Amino acid sequence: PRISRHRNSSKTYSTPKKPFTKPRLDAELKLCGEYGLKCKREIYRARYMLAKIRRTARNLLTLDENDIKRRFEGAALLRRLHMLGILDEEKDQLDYVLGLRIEDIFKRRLQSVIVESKLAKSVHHARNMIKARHISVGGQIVNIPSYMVRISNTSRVAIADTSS
Amino acid sequence: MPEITVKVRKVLNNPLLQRQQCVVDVLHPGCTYESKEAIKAKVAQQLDQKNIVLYGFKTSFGGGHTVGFCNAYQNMDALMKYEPGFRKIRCGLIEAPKPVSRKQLKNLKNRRLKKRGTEKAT
Amino acid sequence: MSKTSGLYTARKLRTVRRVNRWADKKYRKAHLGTWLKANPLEGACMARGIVTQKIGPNSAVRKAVRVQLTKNSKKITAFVPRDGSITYIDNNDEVLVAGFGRAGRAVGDIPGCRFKVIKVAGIGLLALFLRKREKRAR
Amino acid sequence: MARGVRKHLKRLNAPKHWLLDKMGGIWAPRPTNGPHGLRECIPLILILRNRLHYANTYAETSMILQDKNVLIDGKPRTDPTFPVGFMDVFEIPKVHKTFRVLYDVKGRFTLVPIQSNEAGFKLCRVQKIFLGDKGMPYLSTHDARTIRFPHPDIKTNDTIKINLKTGKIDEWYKFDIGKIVMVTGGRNCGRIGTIQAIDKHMGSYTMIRMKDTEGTEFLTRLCNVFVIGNDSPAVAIPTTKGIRPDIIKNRELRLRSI
RNA sequence: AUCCAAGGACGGCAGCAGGCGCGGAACUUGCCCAAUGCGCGGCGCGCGAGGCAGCGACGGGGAGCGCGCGAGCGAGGCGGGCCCACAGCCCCCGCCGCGGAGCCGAGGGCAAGCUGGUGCCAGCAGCCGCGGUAAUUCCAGCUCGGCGAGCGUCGCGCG
RNA sequence: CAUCCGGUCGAUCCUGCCGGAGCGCGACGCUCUCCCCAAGGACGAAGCCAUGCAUGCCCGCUCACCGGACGCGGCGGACGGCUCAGGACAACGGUUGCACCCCCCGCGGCGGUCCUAGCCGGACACCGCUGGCAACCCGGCGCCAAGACGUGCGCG
Ligand SMILES: [Mg+2]
Ligand SMILES: [Mg+2]
Repeated sequence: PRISRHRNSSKTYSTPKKPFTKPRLDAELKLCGEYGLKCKREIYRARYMLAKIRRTARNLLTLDENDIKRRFEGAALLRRLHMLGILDEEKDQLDYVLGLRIEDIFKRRLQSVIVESKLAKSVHHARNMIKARHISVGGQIVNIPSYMVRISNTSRVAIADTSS
Repeated sequence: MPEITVKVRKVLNNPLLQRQQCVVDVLHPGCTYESKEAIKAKVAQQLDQKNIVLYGFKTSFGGGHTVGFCNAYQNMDALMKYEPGFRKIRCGLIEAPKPVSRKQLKNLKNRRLKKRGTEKAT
Repeated sequence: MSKTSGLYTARKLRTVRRVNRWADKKYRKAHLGTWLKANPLEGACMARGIVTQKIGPNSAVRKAVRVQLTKNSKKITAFVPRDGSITYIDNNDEVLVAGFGRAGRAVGDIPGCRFKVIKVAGIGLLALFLRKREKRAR
Repeated sequence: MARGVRKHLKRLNAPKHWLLDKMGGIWAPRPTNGPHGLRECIPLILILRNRLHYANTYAETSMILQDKNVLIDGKPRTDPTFPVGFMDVFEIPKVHKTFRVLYDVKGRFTLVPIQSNEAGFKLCRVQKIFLGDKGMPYLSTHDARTIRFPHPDIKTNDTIKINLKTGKIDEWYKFDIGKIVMVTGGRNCGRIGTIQAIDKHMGSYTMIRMKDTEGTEFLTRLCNVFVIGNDSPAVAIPTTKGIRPDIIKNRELRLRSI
């Protein structure tokens, strides 16, 4: 058959089981306003990633410390988290992972990292400039607002050289 | 007009096919190289200007970086013997015959198979 | 106890569950086959038939129609939802008929009605109710 | 139930250690019959195209092979699907490159460049001693090579050194405890060790226990145990002396290389 | 089931396109062997396998209908590259420049309320129930709520 | 990634079911700015089919025409592609065996053959002449080739 049949694909978010819940609606609108989220799918994506990390951490934590698999997977997970900036450098024990929150994920988005550097007035202004390709990471320009920057790349973010 | 730099990578010698393997990276930050023909010279001096073929070439997001492949042949005949026809046609080497529809060819083949003995009439 | 619990008793538990799972009404309906043969739709989401007669603690006369399924040739009764939609339905006309919310059982105060009209002459009934489409071809 | 033999091979059904890409295409090359079978071999084109990168397509490989630029044990081969196997000689005179085909610790085929002093021979494993026509004794090897009138002292599972120029035995290594061996199949492919025990079960497989030089111990069946000399290897071996690293060590190596 | 100059001859699409019937339900009677392979072979031929394109709201992923007190940016149009067996498409370089939201609902379960008609009629309502002169539930306008380039209805499976 | 809510009464506690709330597979309705990926006549009709295509290649044999046609010969066509009717200790999955078995190509060996050999014999194909038949199909005579056919030199 066609080779295209063997390509993979998957969903990336989870919907709440109870849709109408006043505190949840308030919190979601609050988060959307602070971080300028386009719609409610981004929150679901963040929840999905957080759930994956939490499940991995749980499964690893259920085992003994001196287990080869536990060491291997914990080291990999901690290295990934440190590189991505979600978890602080000084934390190296697996326990700290389970207390993480989606706000930490959100704070590393491109809009946030340029706003905290004072290069933009607001998250909405940041999104407007990003869509207009006026920003660059390292030597390359990125026009995706959800692009996630790494800790070693935070100081290399600047304004696009060719931007007017 | 910011200058343009061409480098040479993945250098391999292929005496069997009488050529050299290649991967060309051209840097034109804030500008565009006119095309491949005007850039043949850089690769030529880095490694006759008509014994080189550039076929792979993609420009990355933002236009800063463009990479590709070249193929330098020892002699013109080696290029002629070892080269896909469409590559020659794209280059200014030979002339492309007018295309003919394969459907008509299949129709002719079936009609000919229909006849017996001497079937050259149709 | 009241259930067998020995280490070599898997067969008895299997047969017990096999026999006793047939007492649930829903499971019987789903996996017995009588419902499948009795259901006019024959397990389909909706069917196509032909109109043959327009007919009628709450005391509210309701408008419905008699249909004859093309693929099965049996007779059923269908109900026309919206307000004033009976005029869009003419005697001897082809319709598309679906089910109600409940699969099989009657819905609401309508006695013995389990089917709904949704399309007439190839145009959605609800669309015609809002004037999105028009029946000037008929 | 197919009416005859099979001639094609789907890409997904191909052996894993070939390392073919899932999206490269629907089909994969189907090796022809020869010295080595389907599951213990590798087609020539894969080496000539996906490893040494000397060719970019099927047609280039076919042209090269027709020009007789590749030798396999001194005999030019023009078949793009000729099967190559363990302890083969792969010399390309036009570029003065000579390799021997062996197994890496990960369990894949590798090319080990060699010298001329040891490139005129190969090692073969004897699997069968039978009487042919007229009662003349014979022997067969893992590469589908039959020798007549062999020395009586040679038995099954031994190792034989045959000169490629003529095809005659010069010396043999007995199968015994304390002889360096190399594993040619299973979970332990590519490891090097020394035999320590031989346990035979009547009517079933015979099990061989060997210890690695570092001190590791592992088990495998006799069907894939290959003697490669006495105490020390007779031939060259890859840089690592058949030592399989652990996942953690391999991850450290990967990070160092990154 | 087909041709017949009536004595005769002739077929098997559950192969690729396409047509009829059936059904609730399902695409072009297109181009090419250039890539992966097979067959026969020395500097290649053939392949409706396969590849490319077309229709395609099955479905999945990423951006947007503004920001701020002036600029800027897309979609789109015209040319040049790159790619392509040939053509597209993506991406890059120049000139000019359309910013467009729907589907459900507002008594409870379940987040979201004021006027005008009708009068157990017409109609709503998965369940409870509303409607016999203020109808918080029908029909309309205003306002509001949820999801959002998607929303709702019907049947099946898990929960 | 361990959740419940409304309905039997004049009120209350239970059993018990009805309905709602989530995901996925399809069909219907309304609507749709840009890009990437992507399924697609299977659903008690394995029902019926105009029209075109889907299997060829070539070393051997040239007194054909100007060596290329055609023909004999060789290999392949038993692979690939489509569908799920039939079949319920069967097919199928894992695990054994043939000391009851067959096997083209390919690789490596081996190669002693009882009783004109400066190299044997006759044919057909294509083709020329002559003809039947609506078409499909073929007839009769005639010189010629073989890595074709037949005979066969040979250390049981
Ligand atoms: Mg057929
Ligand atoms: Mg004789």
